[PDB]
Amino acid sequence: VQLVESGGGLVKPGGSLRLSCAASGFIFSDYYMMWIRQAPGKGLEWISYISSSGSQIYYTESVKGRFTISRDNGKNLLYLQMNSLRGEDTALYYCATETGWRIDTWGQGTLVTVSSASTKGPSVFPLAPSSKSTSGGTAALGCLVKDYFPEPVTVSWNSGALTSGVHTFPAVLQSSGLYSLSSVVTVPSSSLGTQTYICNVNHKPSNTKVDKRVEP
Amino acid sequence: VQLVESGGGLVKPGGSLRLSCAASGFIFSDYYMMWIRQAPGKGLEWISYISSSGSQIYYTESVKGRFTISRDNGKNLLYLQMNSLRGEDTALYYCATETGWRIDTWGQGTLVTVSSASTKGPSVFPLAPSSKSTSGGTAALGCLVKDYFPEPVTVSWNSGALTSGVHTFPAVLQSSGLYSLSSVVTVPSSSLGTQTYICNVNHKPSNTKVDKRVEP
Amino acid sequence: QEGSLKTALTGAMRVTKDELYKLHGGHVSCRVKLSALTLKGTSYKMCTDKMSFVKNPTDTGHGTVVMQVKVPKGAPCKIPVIVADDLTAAVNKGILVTVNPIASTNDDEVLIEVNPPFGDSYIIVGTGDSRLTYQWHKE
Amino acid sequence: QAVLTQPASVSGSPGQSITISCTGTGSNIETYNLVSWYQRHPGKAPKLILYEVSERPSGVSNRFSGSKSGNTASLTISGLQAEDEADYFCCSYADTNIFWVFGGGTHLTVLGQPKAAPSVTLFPPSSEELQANKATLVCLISDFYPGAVTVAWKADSSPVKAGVETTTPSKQSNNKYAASSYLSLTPEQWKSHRSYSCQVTHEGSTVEKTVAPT
Amino acid sequence: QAVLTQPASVSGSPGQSITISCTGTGSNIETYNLVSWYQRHPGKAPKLILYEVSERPSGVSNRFSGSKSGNTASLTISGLQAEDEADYFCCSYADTNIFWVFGGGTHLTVLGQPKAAPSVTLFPPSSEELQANKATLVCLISDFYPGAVTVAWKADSSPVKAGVETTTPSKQSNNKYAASSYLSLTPEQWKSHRSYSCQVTHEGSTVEKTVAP
Amino acid sequence: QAVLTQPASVSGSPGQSITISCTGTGSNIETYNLVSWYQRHPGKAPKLILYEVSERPSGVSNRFSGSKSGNTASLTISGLQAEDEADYFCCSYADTNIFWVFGGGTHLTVLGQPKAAPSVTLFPPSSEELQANKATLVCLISDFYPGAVTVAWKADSSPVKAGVETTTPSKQSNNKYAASSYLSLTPEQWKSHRSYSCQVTHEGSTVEKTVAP
Amino acid sequence: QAVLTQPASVSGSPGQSITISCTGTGSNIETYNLVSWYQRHPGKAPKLILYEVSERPSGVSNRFSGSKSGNTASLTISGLQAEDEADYFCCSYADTNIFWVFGGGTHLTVLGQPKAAPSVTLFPPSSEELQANKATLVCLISDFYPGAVTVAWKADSSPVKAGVETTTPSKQSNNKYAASSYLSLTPEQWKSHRSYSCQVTHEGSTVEKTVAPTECS
Amino acid sequence: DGPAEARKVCYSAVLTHVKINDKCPSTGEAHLAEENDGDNACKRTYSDRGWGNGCGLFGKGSIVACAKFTCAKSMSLFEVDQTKIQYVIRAQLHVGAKQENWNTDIKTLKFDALSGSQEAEFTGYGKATLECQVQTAVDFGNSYIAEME
Amino acid sequence: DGPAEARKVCYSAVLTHVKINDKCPSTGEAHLAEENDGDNACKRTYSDRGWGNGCGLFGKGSIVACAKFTCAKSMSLFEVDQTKIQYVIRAQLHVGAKQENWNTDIKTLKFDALSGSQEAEFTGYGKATLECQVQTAVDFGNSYIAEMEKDSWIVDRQWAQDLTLPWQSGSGGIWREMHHLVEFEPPHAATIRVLALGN
Repeated sequence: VQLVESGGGLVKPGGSLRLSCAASGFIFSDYYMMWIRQAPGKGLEWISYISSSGSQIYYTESVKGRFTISRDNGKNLLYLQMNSLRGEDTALYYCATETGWRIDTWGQGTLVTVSSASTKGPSVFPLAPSSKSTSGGTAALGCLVKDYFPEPVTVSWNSGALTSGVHTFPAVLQSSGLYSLSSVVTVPSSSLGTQTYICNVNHKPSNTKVDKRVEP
Repeated sequence: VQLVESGGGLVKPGGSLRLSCAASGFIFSDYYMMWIRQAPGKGLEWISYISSSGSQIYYTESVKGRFTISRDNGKNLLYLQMNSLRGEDTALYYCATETGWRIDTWGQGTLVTVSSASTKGPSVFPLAPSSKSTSGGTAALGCLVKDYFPEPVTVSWNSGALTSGVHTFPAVLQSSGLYSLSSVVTVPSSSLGTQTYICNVNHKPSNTKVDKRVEP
Repeated sequence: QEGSLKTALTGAMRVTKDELYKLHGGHVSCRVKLSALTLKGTSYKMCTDKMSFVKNPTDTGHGTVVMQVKVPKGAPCKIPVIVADDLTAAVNKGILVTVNPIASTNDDEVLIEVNPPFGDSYIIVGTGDSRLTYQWHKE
Repeated sequence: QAVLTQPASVSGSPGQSITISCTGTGSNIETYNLVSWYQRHPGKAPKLILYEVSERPSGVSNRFSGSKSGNTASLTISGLQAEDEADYFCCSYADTNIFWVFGGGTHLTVLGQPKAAPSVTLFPPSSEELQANKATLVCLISDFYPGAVTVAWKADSSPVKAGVETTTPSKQSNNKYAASSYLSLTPEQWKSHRSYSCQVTHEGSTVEKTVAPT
Repeated sequence: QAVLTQPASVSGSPGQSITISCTGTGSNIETYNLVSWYQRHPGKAPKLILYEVSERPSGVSNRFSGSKSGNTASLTISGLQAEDEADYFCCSYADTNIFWVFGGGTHLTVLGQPKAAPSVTLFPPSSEELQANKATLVCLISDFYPGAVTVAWKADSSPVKAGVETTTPSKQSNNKYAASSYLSLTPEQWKSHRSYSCQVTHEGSTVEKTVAP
Repeated sequence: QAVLTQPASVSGSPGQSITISCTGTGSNIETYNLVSWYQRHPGKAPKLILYEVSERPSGVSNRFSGSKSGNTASLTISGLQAEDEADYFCCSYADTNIFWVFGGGTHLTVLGQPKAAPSVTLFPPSSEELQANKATLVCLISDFYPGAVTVAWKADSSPVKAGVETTTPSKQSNNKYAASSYLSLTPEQWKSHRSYSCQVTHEGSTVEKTVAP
Repeated sequence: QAVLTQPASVSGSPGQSITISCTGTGSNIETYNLVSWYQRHPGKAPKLILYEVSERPSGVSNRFSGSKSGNTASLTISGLQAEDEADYFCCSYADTNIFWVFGGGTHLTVLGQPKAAPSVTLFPPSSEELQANKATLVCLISDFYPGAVTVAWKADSSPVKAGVETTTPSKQSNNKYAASSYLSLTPEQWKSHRSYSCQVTHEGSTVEKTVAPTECS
Repeated sequence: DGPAEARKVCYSAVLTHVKINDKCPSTGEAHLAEENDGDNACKRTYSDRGWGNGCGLFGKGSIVACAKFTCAKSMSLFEVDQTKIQYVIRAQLHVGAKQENWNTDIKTLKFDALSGSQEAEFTGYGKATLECQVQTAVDFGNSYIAEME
Repeated sequence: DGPAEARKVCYSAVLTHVKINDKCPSTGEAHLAEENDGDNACKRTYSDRGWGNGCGLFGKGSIVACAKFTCAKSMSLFEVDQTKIQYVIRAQLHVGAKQENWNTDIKTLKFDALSGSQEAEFTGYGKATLECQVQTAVDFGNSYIAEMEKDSWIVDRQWAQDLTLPWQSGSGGIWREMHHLVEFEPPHAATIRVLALGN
């Protein structure tokens, strides 16, 4: 018994998206189905609710005129036709079965992000190594990846050669809707001027390949 | 919710016994109760089966005329009066609840042993070392403690000095009701005649001490 | 055809078995000779000591009432039992189904069945102020 | 106006017993007496571990138990294990109108290992960044346990109110935690102040770093 | 009648899947379809882990599963664990006359350690014992894992009939098992036959030792 | 039962509007809806400012208002003044059995002054106290506004569960507050632990000091 | 469905009685009570010796009898002789769907004479075969009675799985049985291992040999 | 003291929202898993279906409805045992006692259904003996104790 | 092809041994956990009790009896959509064909309820057109397909719906109206006997 969600992705406000849920392991036409979503930092919330045969439909007030739930019992598919999407619709969406007046079986979820923020590349910068010795013989250095959208961006150091003591911090989300992350690698103190550290910032949506260098 | 048995012990054939099972954690007067036994080398078997009120009684033909099951719902107790005991009645007896036409919850069990055996010291024989060479220079010698009752018999080799490779096996229970036990130790073949090995067999229940020297 | 036979055998006189066919029907017409049926202990003393209800008078459903009375002291004697509608005058208006109740050994409990009259009544078991009293009502 | 409340995070070690509470409004969890509990590991499907206040679906351990007394429903987990560190969600069928309402969620952390202080690396604005007329101080918090941190920025000694962007703590591959904090500024503010200080609070203990314009 | 057959021992490694079978006669599993499975650790009360063929009591882990096919009931344990080491009992409501009947029991061995074939030492009757008109053959079995072994004896090659008694395995001091086997004889039968032999079957292998008068 | 929980300390600036909530946690509150609020200046009688959730006693200012939604009753004060510096108690008639139930109490702080971080002075046991078979850790806090503090003690990394004494903050002569924290122990626990920490929580920010043998 | 289980080998001396069982499932023997038995010496045509559980066709000796009990039908012989050593087959009408079903087959072994041990001759591969990039170990088993033998192979101590083929015991001209087993291998396996061993299980007593690689340096 | 519990009668029950499964004529019977639980209230009916509501035939189509039943308030019914009835009797003498000392002077006698003579002894005035019996024939026939909250 | 399943009607049921709980008058109601299960048939009644059968008060005493119900054999009832009925019509021309070649020369034509004109083209003789229609008015109204293990029929929908037998709906659903095969005889003192109504 499992449900698989699909259709999640990226779209602008006022856009459209259509989610799918593939059901297996039970008679699909005998069970109420529903769509549940969780916004970032927000409580879980059921937004759509359909009967086993589709004759009873239920919506929340947040989505009533915008979302349309339908089901194809022949092909064991549950659909969430989403139209006129807003910023409040940015959430992780689940399809779930319903029996015994409880939400019984869930799915892994599909991510829907609604963001006005348009595609942009980063501003890769180096960061000067100051001391992290602690008595001693250790220093820290890395790059800064600022003002990029969307996910993901992949860091690598010297074409993937230096991987000892490497840290790639998860990105932050700014008030402008643009992300920013960082990276570091710890190296000895006496081996600072003896080599070259080239961090690689690889950004696929806008086709960016930066290989900035770090040195005092 | 637990059941606790008591009353098991040693007895002669034709003797009598009375098992008690105490129940707690549930309404004892609402559930069927039954007695279950497992004889050595045999499968589990129900012998007595009583209703909630005690109005319906069920026995197997093996114990129909000799055993009597009863209960006292006021004191949460279940009794099994065992009369005219036989050697085949030697088993480990369980009291168990019954609901949904299944045996639901068990007790830890109480052991009942029916023996016609008599307190008797052991007969000790040496096991002359036959070759355990395997290329080579090893011989396994031993001792046969035989036909004693009751447990235990304590066997040592030269006042507990030789404790390298000593192995006293668990005893067997024969059809006579007596015990027989073996014990062996392994030594190099080039040191068979250079040292003395003696069985130090002690059966306290008969004040019997035996010292059997093992020669090739 | 097991079901068809069983529906055709509904309302038919049943029979059961043990180890001999047992019959769930028919009755027996009996004539009973009673002349050689005597009483025991017509020749003991009355029980005048203190008596205690082991089991109180209770309705049997046959219009009679049963009770169990204990005599701990007062060796081999008979228990007087009477039913009236006035505690002063011990005038029996009930039928003593247990005719001449007897206590054989001391610390003996005996069963008494009585048919009291309709309405409010009194059950008296005793002689002095060691006499037992239990108020009764029958429809 | 009909939503369940439950603690943001509750912690325990291996072995003891823990209780997550779920307080609703005298109707929410009190009317029908069917409250369900869900377990969700990061990235996986939520799993029904309790329904109808104290009922248990097939396969769920005895360690998970449920109770309900008035407003509050409680999930009690005994014999805490490393498998139990997850997100736990409350659910109740309010009425015939809004049907089901959830709780905010509780992150159960199991203290499988010992206290580790956070190691901090505070970076100055890059000169090449300052030549684009912007400044960003980068504070990197590394290798702490548990992942409950209070980040604070200062202007020579003075708490900073604006420009703060701090991420939530993340799980390392060595099973410790990490977090970062960014402070955007104009280059004038960077030069016009004696120093800037990123300081990190963790289990009451505070680690501090400080950088200055050079 | 009613006899429920199931293997004496089945073994698996930690994390794999194992299946114990329970085979019966005619009716007895197929008529009523209520079959229960029990788990017993040494000295403790048996625990109901499955009933009604595939139903699971409260708190019994999802790894335990049960199935039925005609006159066979099956207990499948997936993802073996060290605590799973116990005896497993199969029970089924035969009819209105027998009510309940049990299987012989199956000892599951979770291989928390490596394999061990039996090492056997056989002993002939000693002279001092023969001086008392008696003769006892002793077959000793040690250092064998898992502890579930079949013993067979031979009268020069013949399957012996009267006089064999065998113990049950017991855990050695080094997390192994040991077992004894005794063949009681009369001194004339010991000298008549050419030789006797212990024979130890283990995991499908076989070990034998022979002694001659 | 019935438990009313309200924040221990809230604060606002003159001219602002402030809200103090009162969350109910009992069996059936939500039945009578007659929640009352009280005002108490130090050393004087409590004064009824609201009853029946929104209703106001005669002569009470219109800056005090009250509302409810679900299991929460809220007291809101607008046009904040220095006179409003007091304790505010919540009260609700729970049921026919136990009657009115009170909240813990909230101390409103009117910021007629700027925010002051707590200065802390932690001291080690004197070598003349272990001589008397005792040892006490002394953590002394001064110069914080407002006087709302949370004190925790730690034994090398771990919170101490016994011996902690915290006072209720006493005002200073320079319009700030002070408090004392004492930790009685035995000398062996002082010597066995690597260090002890007094740490002080005031308006989210915590301040730590440490001593060691 | 219908499966009829009957034992593989049952033995007895002339003059005694032997019982060959036939265990079925669900229906098979107890629904219709319509079991029949067949005797087939090696090579000839099967002969009807009993039908309808107890009944006997004309000509069959009265020593031949049979009974039923629940699932089990049993063929009983009394006054056993040396002519009766053959293969016997159980047959029973299952249902309308499948039909008469059979048992696998039982080889009864008359103990007219004596018991021989399996003479084992284990041979290694020759160098001329290793020149051809193949190697086979040959285990020749001869002069045993009865023809009830289990063959096992080993790789330095361990049972061999793939490549082992076996024959069925074929009779000799001196009234004993003989067999031949072959283990197929690659030249590198025969050299990397210490030795290989063939084993012959026969009435319990196990006989085995061992061969190891050698080289003409 | 502790009458035996006999029945509970529900006079207040709250309901969840109904759940429906429906089918076209000649296409089988509709099913819900809620229809097997013993604590749900369900009905089995047929509905007028046609082209106007999504079916190829005009006729009766199976429809099933279920709603979870949960009792909000119930009345308990206790059976009484007439032989377990107790009573308490106050006894006091008119001596001189001020009202404030009445309770101290009162002797409180307890009887069972089969108690013996119960005597109240007053210091200085002897003792009186009581032989009593309840009257529960007309007032206590076939009856339950029914209690609400 | 694949009629929709509607009912299952049990005509052969196997019963377990009955279980009984009882109480004296004025002592309460008897209770069994079997009483709460879906696949159990029980009766709850009262028995004449007194001193003669273990009670201190003469009167009616609560008694409950339960027996597990499992259906051995059940008749399946299928519901029929007329619009899904199909038929096959074999056509053949008289030319000279030997009987043994008839199966080769026969054109088998398949029709639905919504099929049009279908062709039987014979090589050399042109082709003939068939425009057909089933007649299902006077034998195919409110009806089921009732099939046992080896037999099947067309039955009235209302006749099968009014059968005095236990019935079921689809999945492992509860057996409805089990009293049609399980009856309980009047209790004697503390025992109730079950009357199995038979196959």
